[PDB]
Amino acid sequence: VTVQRKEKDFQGMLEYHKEDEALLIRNLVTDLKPQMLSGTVPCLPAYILYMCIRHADYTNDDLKVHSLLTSTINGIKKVLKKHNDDFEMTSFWLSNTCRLLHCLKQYSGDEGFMTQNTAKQNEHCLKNFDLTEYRQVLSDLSIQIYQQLIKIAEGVLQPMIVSAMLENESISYCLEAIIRQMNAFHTVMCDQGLDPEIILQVFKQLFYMINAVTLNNLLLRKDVCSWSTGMQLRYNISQLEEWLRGRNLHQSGAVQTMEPLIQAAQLLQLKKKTQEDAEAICSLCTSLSTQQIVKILNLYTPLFEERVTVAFIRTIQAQLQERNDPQQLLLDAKHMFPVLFPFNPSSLTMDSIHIPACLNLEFLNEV
Amino acid sequence: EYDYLFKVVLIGDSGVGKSNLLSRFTRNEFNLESKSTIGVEFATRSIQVDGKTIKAQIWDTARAITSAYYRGAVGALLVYDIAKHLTYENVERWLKELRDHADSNIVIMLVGNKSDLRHLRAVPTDEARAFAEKNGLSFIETSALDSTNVEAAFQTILTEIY
Ligand SMILES: Nc1nc2c(ncn2[C@@H]2O[C@H](COP(=O)(O)OP(=O)(O)O)[C@@H](O)[C@H]2O)c(=O)[nH]1
Ligand SMILES: [Mg+2]
Repeated sequence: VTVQRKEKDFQGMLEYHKEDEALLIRNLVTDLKPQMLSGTVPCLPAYILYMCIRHADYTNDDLKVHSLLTSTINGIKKVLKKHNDDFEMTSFWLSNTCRLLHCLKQYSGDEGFMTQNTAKQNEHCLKNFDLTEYRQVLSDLSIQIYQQLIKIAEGVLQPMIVSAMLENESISYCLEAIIRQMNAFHTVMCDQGLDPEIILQVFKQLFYMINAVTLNNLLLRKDVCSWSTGMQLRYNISQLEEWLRGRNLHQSGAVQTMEPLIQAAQLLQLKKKTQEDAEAICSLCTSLSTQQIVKILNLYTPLFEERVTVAFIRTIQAQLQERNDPQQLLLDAKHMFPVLFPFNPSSLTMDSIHIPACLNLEFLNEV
Repeated sequence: EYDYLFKVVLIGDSGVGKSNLLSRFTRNEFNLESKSTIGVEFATRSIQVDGKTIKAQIWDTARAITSAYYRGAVGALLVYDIAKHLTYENVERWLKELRDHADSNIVIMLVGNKSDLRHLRAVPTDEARAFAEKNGLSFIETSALDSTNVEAAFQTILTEIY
């Protein structure tokens, strides 16, 4: 005469009645300030969200799945749009979106993603629903958030680059100011548990920018080309390269993206008179185009010191004629490397995760 | 972040190991595959002296430039290769180039590198020690490759600058 319920211990699922879905989204996404998770594990919102999805799957409510994910995605997008300048917030949500996607793979039920699961984790996989397509959506969203992250970061650094790389003499913005800023970026991305492979690619991208912007500026300024600026320039790059080693980012590929600017700095110092000096420049400057090498030489301005002759420059143009260099003089400073998002399953267990009171999700029931 | 910054310069024939001495001291790395130095190269490392934080700014190298290279330098490592007697004969020339461009008060350290090459030794320690004493230079034999004495070399020269 009445369908009673079976008693069992917390299984790592979260239940809400369809009426509260708006509030869930508000307290967990829209109104969630990153600093409110000061002292918890990273990406808790991702885990919470997957616990709600498990329960939707458990009850075969395919409508509650679609509504939950669709409402979350729209929530995140709405947050990232209102905070399109905010590097913390963007990084926060890139972290949670990825971890959510990691949970949907690790707990997908597809053997291929579950090779690293513990017996107790395999229990918590989805039973009824194949959410491949939602993973594809979340994957897309993450590309977008990534691109907003690079924007914000480039937007902060760009005004600092030229003054910091060339003008300031160490041997208006100093090189230190750029390092303090990148430090702050690195520290946010770390404290929010953003995948290290993504932290690497972000700094690879920022450094390609520093390369491109500084080199373009060299290629448009006659006053700034000389051996003295080549020296300061090289020292400044070597100071950036040592920063990378200090934060363990020297394998990101960042160093490699600065090769052109390094060769421009060496070009500025090299002898440039004899046939010997011309063979060397062509041997060295493999990452500078013919036009760029030629351009830096025409702009070369001594401090007692002679200028680059026309015959010298025509001797160079002849040797590099054999190689087909691009017609564009300047680099694309806004070029964006396509990112590879890894899959990083965790060892956290759904049944040991409990929501802190500071999140205001008392209306979620632990099942 | 530091309290004093000391410019220290590396000089000596090519192939005697200046760049590997730099890479061994600043980042503890060494390459058997000699990569060319081009123009002036740099590297730094914060070292402790007294209760003071000194940033060792080491310069490295492959005419106006030659003065910018020595100007301001408060220390120098003059390096040769204990396995190649020619690089040691040349030390006199490098000494003259130094004394022409650097401050009289510069602290100078003769460094016989590649001490691991004992079986190939071309420059007896005693001769080189004598030369250094004679010309007021500090002296030490290092191996960038097995790292013997590299730390002590820079430590020593930085401690004599204060
Ligand atoms: N056996 C040995 N070889 C060394 C040592 N230091 C440097 N080398 C080698 O000497 C060559 C030239 O080194 P490098 O640092 O580029 O000489 P540099 O031109 O004075 O800077 C390289 O092949 C190194 O492998 C050492 O302590 N022992
Ligand atoms: Mg070298």
